Amino acid sequence: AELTKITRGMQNGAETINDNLNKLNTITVQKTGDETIAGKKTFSGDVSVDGDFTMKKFADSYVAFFANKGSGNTVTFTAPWDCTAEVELFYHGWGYSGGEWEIGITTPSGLTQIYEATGYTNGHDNQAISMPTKAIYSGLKKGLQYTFDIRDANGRGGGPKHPMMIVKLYRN
Amino acid sequence: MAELTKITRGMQNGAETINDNLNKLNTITVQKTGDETIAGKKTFSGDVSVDGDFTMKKFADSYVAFFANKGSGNTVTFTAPWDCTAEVELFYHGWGYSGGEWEIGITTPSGLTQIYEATGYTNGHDNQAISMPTKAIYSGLKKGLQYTFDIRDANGRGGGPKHPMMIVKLYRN
Amino acid sequence: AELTKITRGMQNGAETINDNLNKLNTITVQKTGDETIAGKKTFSGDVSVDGDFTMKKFADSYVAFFANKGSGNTVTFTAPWDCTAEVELFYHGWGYSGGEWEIGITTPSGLTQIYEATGYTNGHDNQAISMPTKAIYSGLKKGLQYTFDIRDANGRGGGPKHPMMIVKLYRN
Amino acid sequence: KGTNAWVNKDLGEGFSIQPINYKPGDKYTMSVDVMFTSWNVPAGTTISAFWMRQRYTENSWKEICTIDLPKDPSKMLNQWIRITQTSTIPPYEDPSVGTQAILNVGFFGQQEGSFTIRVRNPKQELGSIATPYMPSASEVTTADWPKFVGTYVDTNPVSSTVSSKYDWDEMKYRVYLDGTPVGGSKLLSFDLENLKAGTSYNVQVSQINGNVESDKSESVAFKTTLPK
Repeated sequence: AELTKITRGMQNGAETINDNLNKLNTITVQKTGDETIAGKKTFSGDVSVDGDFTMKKFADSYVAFFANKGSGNTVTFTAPWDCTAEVELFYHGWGYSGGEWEIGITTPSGLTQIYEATGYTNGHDNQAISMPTKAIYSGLKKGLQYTFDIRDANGRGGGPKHPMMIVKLYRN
Repeated sequence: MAELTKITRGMQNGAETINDNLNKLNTITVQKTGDETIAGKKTFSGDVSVDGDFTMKKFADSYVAFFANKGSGNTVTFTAPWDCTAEVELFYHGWGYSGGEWEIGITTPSGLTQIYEATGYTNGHDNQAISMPTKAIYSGLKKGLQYTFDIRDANGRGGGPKHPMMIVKLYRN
Repeated sequence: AELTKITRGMQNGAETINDNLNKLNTITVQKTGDETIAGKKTFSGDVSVDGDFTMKKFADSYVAFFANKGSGNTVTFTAPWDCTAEVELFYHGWGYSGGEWEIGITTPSGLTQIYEATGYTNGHDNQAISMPTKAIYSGLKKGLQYTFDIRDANGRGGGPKHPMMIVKLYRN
Repeated sequence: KGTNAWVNKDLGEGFSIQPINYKPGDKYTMSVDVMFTSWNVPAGTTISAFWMRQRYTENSWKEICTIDLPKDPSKMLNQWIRITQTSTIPPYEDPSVGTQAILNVGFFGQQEGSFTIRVRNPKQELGSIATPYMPSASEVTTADWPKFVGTYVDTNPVSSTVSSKYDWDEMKYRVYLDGTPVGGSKLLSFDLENLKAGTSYNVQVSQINGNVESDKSESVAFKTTLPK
């Protein structure tokens, strides 16, 4: 705010003081009443909203989805910001000459796999049955390119059909 | 907002009224330092960033929405609560016509863009229903507009469904 | 903010008024321009952000992942903050002596199961096939401990293999 | 420049003090030199609300202090026109009613209208007389004030408008009544005129010595008598 200087000997002292008090009163954010605040407001410390909090484009600036269109086996992406990843591989298959096959997701260097749910299949030779696999990854960093693949836990692979890996990114 | 008493030339307690106006402004204003409590509906025109610990009440009520069909589980019909991004999962179980191939997905309503799709494939085991879940992500959902996500078929013939359930997550935009 | 008192007959009245006006102008948060605000700011009423809302560590502060490592059938956890749960049980199995088996997730006392997608299996005796189950739970409270198990809807259980229950927690 | 439009330029930053400080009923006089270097206003196009005005805004729109500008200076182009107007401060509005200061013109009709105007020495002063151009109190220097005083006596109550009728001396003193200068003299005496009855006044004098002004003297207080 641009206030007019109050000096000894000035003319229009009362009005300039009045205008300055009025300027300050109308430009300042106050501890009461409904208001509208313009400008980029950066808060250093903690902020708490007891009432109803409302924001624009939440899903765009916090949730990011990256999946491989042409293969669905390996997803390669440049992280938009710091985040937590939720990798799901929608696989369908059979174990080599029937029987056991367990699939998961590889943990890239610099990432920590919090939890893992492996996808198991048995019997039904040369027929592909649902076997989805899921894992949660923490410490994904801005600009750093990451690659999540299909890892094998136990058993042999017979052959995949219609695979699709989806990556959810909960911004940190 | 604050109620200041006018400063005029010739007024009686000029010094004392200036002091009271300065004191009023000093105690009612939000300042760039210290812990404070701010009353009233505060609408910010520009960008807002919180470096410290941001606390908001009821985040899941405010930003997430779950809609699913109870009585059928194949067709979810809902009126969007706010501008969102949809994450549709259809928990299907079935078999292909007289055994063999059957691939299922989810239909893209007009005005929506299907970002990614993971189809649900099944083979053999005639007149026995095996897990075959399907998932797809949809963008450009608008406040108060009614949408309908169904079961689409990609490749093969449908034999018969059993225990289907479609769940829709809505991440507010 | 410490303002210097304006009194009747004071020697540097003009100079002190200017000073106090200048102090107020530089220390106050205003309805215009880009600024940086320090201190814990508690808002009693509603708050709306029309512009871009930047959040430090959103992921950790609004999302929580709890899963059982050693068993994968029963997840037991203390709710960090009042929330909404999204329980997925990545099960694989077969019905007793072949045939039907339908699995779900138990609703703890004080919780409301919004929606439920049960996991069905048929035939393929002593061979475990994918049968994932999902359910959404509302009214989770800060500090109280919860336990989500495997419930049976219809049919007999033959035997499980590679189970893993994951619990997403959206703060509310 | 405009077509079926009001065109304005904000003058708000050129007014020392906000118009809600002026007491209702007081007079203020506006004076300005104006020149039109180009006037392209066609047949169908009409000029309206052409002025420099301080006024109330939403709901009211009532003028506080204004000056009309020439509605058709096409036959007087490239000439300095001096325009003066005394305005009476209107009564205060609701506190919710705001103010503004603008240079406005309205071009209405089929074709676009435009002009180019030069504005020299704009002035607003308290009073009913457009006195010689002076800068503001915050910008005024010793040099800006009259240097010579002229006097003559015994004639009719009204004063001559011919410089030669007066006896011209270089002023050696400046007389300040209530902080503002009201004249001066070569002599060690000055007559304070046009005062109001039963009111207190303060006077202080300074010495002039060719654009070198002394600090002001110690003030002296007096009160005009009350009439019967």
